[PDB]
Amino acid sequence: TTLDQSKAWNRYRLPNTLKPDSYRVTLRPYLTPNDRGLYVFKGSSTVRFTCKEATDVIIIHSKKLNYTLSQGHRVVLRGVGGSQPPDIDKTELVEPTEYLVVHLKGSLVKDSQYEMDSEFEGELADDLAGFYRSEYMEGNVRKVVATTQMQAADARKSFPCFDEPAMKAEFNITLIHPKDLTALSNMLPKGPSTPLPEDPNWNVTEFHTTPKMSTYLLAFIVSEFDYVEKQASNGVLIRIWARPSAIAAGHGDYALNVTGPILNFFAGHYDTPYPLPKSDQIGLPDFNAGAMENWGLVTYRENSLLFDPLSSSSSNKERVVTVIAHELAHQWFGNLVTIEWWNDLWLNEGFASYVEYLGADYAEPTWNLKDLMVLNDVYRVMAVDALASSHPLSTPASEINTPAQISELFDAISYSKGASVLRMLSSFLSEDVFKQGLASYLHTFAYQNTIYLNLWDHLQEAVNNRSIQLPTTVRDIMNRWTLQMGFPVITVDTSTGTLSQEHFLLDPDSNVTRPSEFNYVWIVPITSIRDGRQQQDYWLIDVRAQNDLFSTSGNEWVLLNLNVTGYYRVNYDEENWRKIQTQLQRDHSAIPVINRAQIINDAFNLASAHKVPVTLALNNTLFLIEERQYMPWEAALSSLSYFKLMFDRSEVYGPMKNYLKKQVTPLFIHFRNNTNNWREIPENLMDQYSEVNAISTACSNGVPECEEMVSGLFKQWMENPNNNPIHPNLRSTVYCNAIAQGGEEEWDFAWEQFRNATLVNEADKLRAALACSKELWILNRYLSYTLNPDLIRKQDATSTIISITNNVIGQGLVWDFVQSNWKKLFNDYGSFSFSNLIQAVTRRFSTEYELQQLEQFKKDNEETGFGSGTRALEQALEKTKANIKWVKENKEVVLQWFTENSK
Ligand SMILES: *[C@@H]1O[C@H](CO)[C@@H](O[C@@H]2O[C@H](CO)[C@@H](O[C@@H]3O[C@H](CO[C@@H]4O[C@H](CO)[C@@H](O)[C@H](O)[C@@H]4O)[C@@H](O)[C@H](O[C@@H]4O[C@H](CO)[C@@H](O)[C@H](O)[C@@H]4O)[C@@H]3O)[C@H](O)[C@H]2NC(C)=O)[C@H](O)[C@H]1NC(C)=O
Ligand SMILES: *[C@@H]1O[C@H](CO)[C@@H](O[C@@H]2O[C@H](CO)[C@@H](O[C@@H]3O[C@H](CO[C@@H]4O[C@H](CO)[C@@H](O)[C@H](O)[C@@H]4O)[C@@H](O)[C@H](O)[C@@H]3O)[C@H](O)[C@H]2NC(C)=O)[C@H](O)[C@H]1NC(C)=O
Ligand SMILES: *[C@H]1O[C@H](CO)[C@@H](O[C@@H]2O[C@H](CO)[C@@H](O[C@@H]3O[C@H](CO[C@@H]4O[C@H](CO)[C@@H](O)[C@H](O)[C@@H]4O)[C@@H](O)[C@H](O)[C@@H]3O)[C@H](O)[C@H]2NC(C)=O)[C@H](O)[C@H]1NC(C)=O
Ligand SMILES: *[C@@H]1O[C@H](CO)[C@@H](O[C@@H]2O[C@H](CO)[C@@H](O[C@@H]3O[C@H](CO)[C@@H](O)[C@H](O)[C@@H]3O)[C@H](O)[C@H]2NC(C)=O)[C@H](O)[C@H]1NC(C)=O
Ligand SMILES: *[C@@H]1O[C@H](CO)[C@@H](O[C@@H]2O[C@H](CO)[C@@H](O)[C@H](O)[C@H]2NC(C)=O)[C@H](O)[C@H]1NC(C)=O
Ligand SMILES: *[C@@H]1O[C@H](CO)[C@@H](O[C@@H]2O[C@H](CO)[C@@H](O)[C@H](O)[C@H]2NC(C)=O)[C@H](O)[C@H]1NC(C)=O
Ligand SMILES: *[C@@H]1O[C@H](CO)[C@@H](O)[C@H](O)[C@H]1NC(C)=O
Ligand SMILES: *[C@@H]1O[C@H](CO)[C@@H](O)[C@H](O)[C@H]1NC(C)=O
Ligand SMILES: [Zn+2]
Repeated sequence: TTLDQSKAWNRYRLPNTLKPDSYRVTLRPYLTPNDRGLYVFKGSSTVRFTCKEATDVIIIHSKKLNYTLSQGHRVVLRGVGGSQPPDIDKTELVEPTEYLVVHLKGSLVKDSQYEMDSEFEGELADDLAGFYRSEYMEGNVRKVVATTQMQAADARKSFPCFDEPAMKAEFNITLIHPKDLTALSNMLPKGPSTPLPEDPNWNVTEFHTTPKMSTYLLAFIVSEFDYVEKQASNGVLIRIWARPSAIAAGHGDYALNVTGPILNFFAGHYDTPYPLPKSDQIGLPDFNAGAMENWGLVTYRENSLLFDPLSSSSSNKERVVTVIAHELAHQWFGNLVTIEWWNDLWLNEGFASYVEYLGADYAEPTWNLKDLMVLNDVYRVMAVDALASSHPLSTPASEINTPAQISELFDAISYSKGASVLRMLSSFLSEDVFKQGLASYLHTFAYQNTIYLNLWDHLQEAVNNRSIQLPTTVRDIMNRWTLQMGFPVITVDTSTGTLSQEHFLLDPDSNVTRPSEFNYVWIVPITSIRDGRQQQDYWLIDVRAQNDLFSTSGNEWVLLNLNVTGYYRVNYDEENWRKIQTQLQRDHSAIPVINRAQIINDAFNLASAHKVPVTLALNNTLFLIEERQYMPWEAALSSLSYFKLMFDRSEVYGPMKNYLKKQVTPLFIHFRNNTNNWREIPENLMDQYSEVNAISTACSNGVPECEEMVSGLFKQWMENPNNNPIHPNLRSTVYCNAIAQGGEEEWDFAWEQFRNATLVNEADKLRAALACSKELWILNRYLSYTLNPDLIRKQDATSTIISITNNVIGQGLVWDFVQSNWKKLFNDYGSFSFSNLIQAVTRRFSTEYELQQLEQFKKDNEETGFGSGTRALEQALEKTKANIKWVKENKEVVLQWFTENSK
């Protein structure tokens, strides 16, 4: 499986002998099939490169490209500035390393430039890689758009190139396309699209030269899309593309309104202007990758770019602002200054995942979006990073070579832990000094490439220049958070005022085998409060220490990690927990809203880790009966979802629902009178989210008044279908519960609304809600639909199946389905997420019978692998073993607790 490593063309990393300067690329997509039923694109290119060290071979990336021979060879070599290229000996293609290899009869000379001409063609496949095709239905008409996805190593699939991020170059892009179609790229066209002289049916669009940039950020799109535009004061043209009908109705308007302000924010937050003449953002009906930050032409999944104020919810709105903010952040951080190699992906994706909140907050200052990062990124990644199977943020460059190894880095660790760690960094340094660090870093390395130590250097300079006191260097502090996996749990003893830290692990029976330089002790910044008042900062530099900041006497209490800015969990002594609970009972508002969620989330997590009694966590939810903020409720609901997954098929679920029924009812009554009987929605975003959770928790836990009103609204809709009386914020929870309470009539109505849907946001809500039927035959019939591309789009297959197994009645149904035709499923679905299916179907597993079924599932499907889901299967087995143990230990205690507190 390994080729001769002594040969440069058998090594995954490019050699350092040749460095490109300028490319010219002409592409011509054919949007109709040929004789072999293949969509093909024709291409021609020229790469001008500099010989940095004398070499007798040209090694360049090439993937699935078929070359037209010219002058006897795959390629033609020319000189520039009087250089004399050697004759070509022969060319070959090396598939594993994805190289075009041009062997020369002599050596290129050092410092001299050369040009290589190539003429080729490739498949315009339905594969979402390189230059590919995307198909959607515009009514009964089948539309085809040629578009691109280069990240991380697929630029080489559209034209031959030195396809590594630090091989920056300039690109002259020309698109040959049908007459009535718009061509788009990174830069603006040099002029109006002109007819191809050989065939007026085609047009030629030549784009201006790009600045120095990485191949993975290139973009070519040919479509019949329309646009809304808006020109900013500083000259930057802002355009937004989508299907003509979607833009005609104004669904691109909101994205347009926020793009300007977001670009303005980043211009100031970075202290460098927007480096491009324009900003294109395009919404594609099909785009599994979510969004790609191509420089000047950012591609989005349609349902994340388009917005309809008459049917899209606030979450839909929040989705748009935050995603746009993320990708636009890359237009400086990532595109202007690019990573040296893929092992530093966490710095790029982590930074954008963090500042997406800052940008979006600028566009919508009334929302307080920044507060949501703790739930969305911090606690999300903490579930995965608290496992023995996690990995450090940073990876040695030499360990990331193959395309598969690169793809594995695009995970929750890189994004969410990357964001969390950087937010913590911007916290213990002043944000102002963090900004100052950013500014110099950007200016210094513009149009170039960096490793993460470069950013550390510039931040360190800002620290010295601003005279910010730290326990040690920025480098040494951050090493604790990048070189080793996981995060600490800080246990506080408020009697002695001593702090203690250790590697936090969700599984009490975990087996960490990955060694660490520091042996899992961190240098950690501690912000804290006492009786609502914030104290002086502290630095924990050892396993254990003492300070009077964490000592208490009498009725006073303390709390660590203000607003959860630090990437760690906190535990307290029994005495301190009691005072905090008493504070929550007396006046919970005295504790920051984020920290109220912390108290709950940490407690439930520490409970699973055998660090607090499970009854403690449950006690930390008692105050929720008078809690009206969204965040603390959401945190408890998220943690109790595990309890639901463990107990919703047992005797425990009864008292559990009765408890949640007791806690949420006053909140439900409140919103009922607050919104004046659901006539209005709150003006504050959090309150809007809070109301939705209240209604959602009320109905699923059996409060009568909620059940009556959701089915009442839905029947009212069934009578006025073209006049949906249900506010968008409430649609998912109302559709679902009404479908659950009703039967065939409701389901068929919802199904027809889904089939006729012209708004993707609405169709997504219907798809999920349809899985809420309590009729087994209906769910069974729905299951058969999920594999039919005419009924359910393949990109929505897994999620629709997943939504079905979320239903208790669908659990055994889907699990039987997975066991029955896995062999047919692994063959006849590509990009079907077996990983998510395996995880979703095994979440409920808590018995020895389920484990043995899963153990047999693995054995029965040995010779036919599990592919991308192979890893999820091993984690499901370990999780199942953990669940069996947890259930047998907490079943009695939890049943008793829910019973006592349901009265
Ligand atoms: C991708 O696209 C870029 C941008 O268009 C191309 O770069 C251009 O390439 C042109 C063709 O070689 C260049 O034209 C030449 O410019 C020479 C002057 O060079 C200076 O360039 C700097 C900027 O780098 C300016 O500040 C100076 O003011 C000058 O413009 C001329 O001397 C040269 O002379 C011509 O030679 C031709 C040869 O046939 C004669 O026919 C003609 O009569 C005339 O004597 C010529 O005009 C151009 O400078 C250059 N533009 C820039 C800004 O770099 C890349 O070549 C493209 N890449 C690929 C691989 O195709
Ligand atoms: C650049 O060159 C590469 C390498 O040659 C091309 O890749 C090749 O693509 C073809 C599809 O056109 C693959 O062919 C196979 O097709 C069968 C199914 O179709 C079959 O058609 C033949 C007649 O040609 C019949 O005799 C058979 O009964 C059958 O109907 C399918 O079973 C295979 O899975 C495969 O798709 C071929 O495998 C593939 N070659 C390699 C080695 O990758 C590529 O198309 C070309 N690019 C362009 C732009 O044409
Ligand atoms: C969170 O921590 C625990 C969670 O359970 C709570 O402790 C509970 O506090 C109440 C306070 O009223 C205790 O009630 C007491 O119970 C005794 C009798 O003991 C009982 O005996 C029967 C058998 O006869 C057992 O089945 C019970 O388990 C219990 O041992 C009775 O005289 C009074 O009702 C007395 O108040 C309750 O026992 C206790 N739960 C436990 C430990 O089982 C705690 O309050 C809560 N903290 C909060 C509210 O924030
Ligand atoms: C995208 O941004 C545009 C531009 O701001 C928004 O359009 C504008 O929306 C406002 C608020 O509804 C409208 O204000 C109105 O002004 C009139 C006076 O002209 C006043 O009588 C009304 O009471 C109201 O306040 C304004 O007409 C409108 N401007 C344009 C260009 O039509 C739009 O709302 C934004 N779109 C989205 C979905 O965010
Ligand atoms: C492709 O080229 C043709 C010919 O230049 C363009 O057709 C012109 O389009 C403009 C704007 O719509 C019309 O006002 C002219 O009458 C057309 N010129 C003719 C008839 O020769 C066409 O616009 C180009 N396609 C694109 C991408 O717009
Ligand atoms: C902790 O986070 C809270 C938000 O959960 C912050 O409270 C906001 O602070 C900003 C400062 O500009 C005010 O404009 C907002 O009105 C506050 N929101 C609310 C609803 O209180 C708070 O600043 C943070 N505390 C610290 C010091 O870290
Ligand atoms: C940086 O700090 C130094 C003093 O430490 C001083 O020159 C001035 O305050 C700042 N200006 C720069 C960038 O030198
Ligand atoms: C969907 O739209 C078509 C075209 O108007 C119509 O015939 C059909 O009844 C619609 N389906 C329903 C029942 O919503
Ligand atoms: Zn990103």
